Amino acid sequence: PSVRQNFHQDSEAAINRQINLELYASYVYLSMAYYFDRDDQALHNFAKFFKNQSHEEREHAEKLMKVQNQRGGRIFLQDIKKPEKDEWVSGVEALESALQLEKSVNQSLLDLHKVCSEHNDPHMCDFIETHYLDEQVKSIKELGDWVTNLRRMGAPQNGMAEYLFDKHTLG
Amino acid sequence: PSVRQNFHQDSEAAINRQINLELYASYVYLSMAYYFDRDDQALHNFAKFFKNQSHEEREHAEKLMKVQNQRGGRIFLQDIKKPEKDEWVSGVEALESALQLEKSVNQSLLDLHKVCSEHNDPHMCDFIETHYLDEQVKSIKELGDWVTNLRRMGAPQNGMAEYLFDKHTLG
Amino acid sequence: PSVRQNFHQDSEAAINRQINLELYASYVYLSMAYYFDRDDQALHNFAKFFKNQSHEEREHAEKLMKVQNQRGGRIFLQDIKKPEKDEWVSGVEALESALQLEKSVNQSLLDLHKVCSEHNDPHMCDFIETHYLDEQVKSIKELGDWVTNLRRMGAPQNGMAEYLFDKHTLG
Amino acid sequence: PSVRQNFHQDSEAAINRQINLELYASYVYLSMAYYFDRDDQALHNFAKFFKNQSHEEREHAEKLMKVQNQRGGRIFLQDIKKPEKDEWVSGVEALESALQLEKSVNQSLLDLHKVCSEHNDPHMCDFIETHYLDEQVKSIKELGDWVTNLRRMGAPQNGMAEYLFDKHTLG
Amino acid sequence: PSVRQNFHQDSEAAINRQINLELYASYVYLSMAYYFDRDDQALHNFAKFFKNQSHEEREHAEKLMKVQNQRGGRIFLQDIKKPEKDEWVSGVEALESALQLEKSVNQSLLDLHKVCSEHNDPHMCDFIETHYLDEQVKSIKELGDWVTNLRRMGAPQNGMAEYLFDKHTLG
Amino acid sequence: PSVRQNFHQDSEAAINRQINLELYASYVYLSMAYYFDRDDQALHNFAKFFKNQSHEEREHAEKLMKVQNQRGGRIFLQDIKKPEKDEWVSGVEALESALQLEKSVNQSLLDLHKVCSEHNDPHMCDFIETHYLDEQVKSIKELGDWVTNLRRMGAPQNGMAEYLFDKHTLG
Ligand SMILES: [Fe+3]
Ligand SMILES: [Fe+3]
Ligand SMILES: [Fe+3]
Ligand SMILES: [Fe+3]
Ligand SMILES: [Fe+3]
Ligand SMILES: [Fe+3]
Repeated sequence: PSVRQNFHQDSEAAINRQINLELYASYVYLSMAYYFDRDDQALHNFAKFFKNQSHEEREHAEKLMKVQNQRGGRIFLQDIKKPEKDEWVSGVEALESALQLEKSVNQSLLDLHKVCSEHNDPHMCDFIETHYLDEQVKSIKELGDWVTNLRRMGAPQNGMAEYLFDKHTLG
Repeated sequence: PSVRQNFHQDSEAAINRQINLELYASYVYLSMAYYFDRDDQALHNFAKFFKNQSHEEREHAEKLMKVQNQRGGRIFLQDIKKPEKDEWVSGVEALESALQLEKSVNQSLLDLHKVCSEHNDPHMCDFIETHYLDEQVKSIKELGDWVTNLRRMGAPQNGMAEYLFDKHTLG
Repeated sequence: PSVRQNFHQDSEAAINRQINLELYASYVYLSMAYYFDRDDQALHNFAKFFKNQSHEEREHAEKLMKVQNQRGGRIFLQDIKKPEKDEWVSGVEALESALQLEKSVNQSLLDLHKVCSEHNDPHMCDFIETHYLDEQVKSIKELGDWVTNLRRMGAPQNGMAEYLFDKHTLG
Repeated sequence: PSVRQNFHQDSEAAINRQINLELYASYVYLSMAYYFDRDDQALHNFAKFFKNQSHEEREHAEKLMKVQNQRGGRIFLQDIKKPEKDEWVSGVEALESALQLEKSVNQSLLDLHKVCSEHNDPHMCDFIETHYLDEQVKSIKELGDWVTNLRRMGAPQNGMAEYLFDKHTLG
Repeated sequence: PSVRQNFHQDSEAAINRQINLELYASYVYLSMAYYFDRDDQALHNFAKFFKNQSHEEREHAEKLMKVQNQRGGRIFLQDIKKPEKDEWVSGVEALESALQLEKSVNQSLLDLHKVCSEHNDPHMCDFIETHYLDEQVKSIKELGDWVTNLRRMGAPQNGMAEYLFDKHTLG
Repeated sequence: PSVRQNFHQDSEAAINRQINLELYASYVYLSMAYYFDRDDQALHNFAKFFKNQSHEEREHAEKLMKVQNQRGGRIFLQDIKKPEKDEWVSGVEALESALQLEKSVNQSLLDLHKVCSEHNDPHMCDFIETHYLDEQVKSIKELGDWVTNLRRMGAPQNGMAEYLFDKHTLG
């Protein structure tokens, strides 16, 4: 591509991996959203939070697709794997699962940053710094905050805990 | 589920298939969108059309996920398969590929309607009629309209055809 | 200077080189702008694009002049060399020339980043990342997009191509 | 902490040092503010500038306290040492003292950046770049500008110099 | 100072002690604020209350610095001692600690009033009465109210107590 | 060119010389602007005046480029020579240097008018009269006014002179 400059095939390949992972995260969140939409779960603010997380992960993916094209890389999409579970058990356990997902995505972003840093690609390094790393830190901190509150309230055994958390923190 | 009533396992299973197909269509459209975002394609109104189609297919999927829960069915997600191509060749050829996709989705919707009709599920039949069948017919007609105009202008060999179509019809 | 801190003479010297290069780019763009203002060219939206690029390159230069003073460096201006051509031949060929200019400026910015990175000057590295690197990537991608469209339309031999591109993309 | 990821104890410890230093700077500025509030000094725009600097340094500290918690570090506060002087002698001499303070804070920030850079913590590196390094450069440049103007006017011996500077530059 | 009138060195010295104590209180509150900002505490309305208390104590200090200068006294700042704890254990226990702090500050204010009263300084006596004594009484009463409610709800053992108190009373 | 009429090659050549001179003046003013932006000069209203003069000289150049094309002449750009100095010593001395520059530009404009007048080109004569000659006279008078005020105040030896002039006349 006549636009390609200082853009290594390792960086290009790692961006394609990150694209698939962000789409994967979007899919996990979509699953969690409609799990709490079930009539036997019915925590609709949990559902709404997870649904919005799904749309945001989808935007995360598209911005990587955009920068791949901007730099002259070539997008190669892969299957979006179905999530590990069909049922997420409880509100606090879904959030704990989400925390592990965000930490895995974060580690993959840090690995992506290392690849671009090794190939002296400061455009990509700051693109990741600007658009992903602090977003990830904030998302992880928030999930940690929420898991702490839920567990301290006795969730999931305390049947009032996730109901009230859904009303107060998630509204 | 205590909400489940007049809802057959065949209908439930066919809804889960339709959910995956709508997500698949969303993924095909996402691929087409960023294909025309490439610096060696650069038909950004084609890209914008396909990007919006992707978001709409995603909404189509979520509404089926919603009605599955409303009726007491249980959502089972599957892998979202990557599209058949990585490159869609040209604007007119992508639209012709999109036309075949919409017709496949339409046939799967008609097959879904037949299943629900066989099990005398009028709620599901009218849900499909109201929210999907006319949308599908309109989408197919529109793609047919556009392919006709592009081919009559000589696309893709006429290099001016997709450029002007992108400016006039897709703006 | 009592403000100077962690600011190496290599970085200072490379900033002065970048200042002259940005001014040079401004001058090339000014030349291209009034070339298409000629009565025997008369692509006034090409002219207007290039004129605005010239003013923007001038701002790029002034921001480097500002950061040189902020860090306690000392500005040393050099001749602004006249462009390589007096005539840019055609709209598509001027844009292809502009693409090569932006890539040269981009490489000089990346070289500047490497100098500041070697001397562990994170203020300058992020100043370049924040204000120049993504701007450069976007400018290169845009020029690539436009050259692709023009050449696919047959420019410059197709006399309708640059006229219509001037009306649709450059208006 | 379940949020902690890629966060080294050296970085954590250096953040705690920076927190105390920013609070220290806030305290120095508070001292300078009410020094010029004295009836035998009575340069109230100097006082107002220094008072606002004190509040800003306090915000600088709190943002480091925030990022320490975001990353799962643990805040350890230390005594805020009283400033080196009780009396700052004159407007120009206080600003010269402030310049040395900002340069010391700047060097501690650069040392903090080096620690995080050594441990490949790009989140912290860009957090420092985004929120502190350019702020520091601008603050140092401004103090340098002002000291130059005051000394050229003959401050503090010229009794009119700090009075007029207080009215024109500090209003 | 030519402004000094009816202003005893004992009063001056006691004002300097009160200044340091108000700054100390500000520092204790800052510590409490970011303690509940921890991911393993995450009572953000507790954090926000304590953060605002910290800013208010800082204003309390500055108003004493102002009246010291107004009367011709001379400000002598001392170290701001770090708080007694790094961790405040729980919401109710932090508020109980805050109650003891406010009572200590209140007793120091009453001792300050006695000094000024002994030296027949009615300006200072009414300055303390107007700006500090009723503020202190209201702050103590409020903390007492809140501790009563928390303990009656079973805090900290009842994991729901501080969560709901944070939502209802502290929002 | 089919638009060329009553337009002599001497006039055309002299316009190209004037274009380069106006760009040269723009460059001198840019140098002066960031000279007073130095931390050891820091007369920011001098800097702002000179910066605006630079942009205006650039407009002067572009209007000559425009009229060259309007008349069917052909623009030939030359190197923009760096200014004679890197440092302009003081505010009053920079303005005295600017005065000599404006007088040189004025003489070149008068010489240009004589060329066009000799070739009986009344369009060009009135274009110069309308757009340049009175602007030049006003700019020279203003610089003369300012140098008179600065020198009468004792600039540059009187350190208060340029500071106050920067605040009163240049704000
Ligand atoms: Fe993400
Ligand atoms: Fe669909
Ligand atoms: Fe540039
Ligand atoms: Fe600071
Ligand atoms: Fe207080
Ligand atoms: Fe001029």
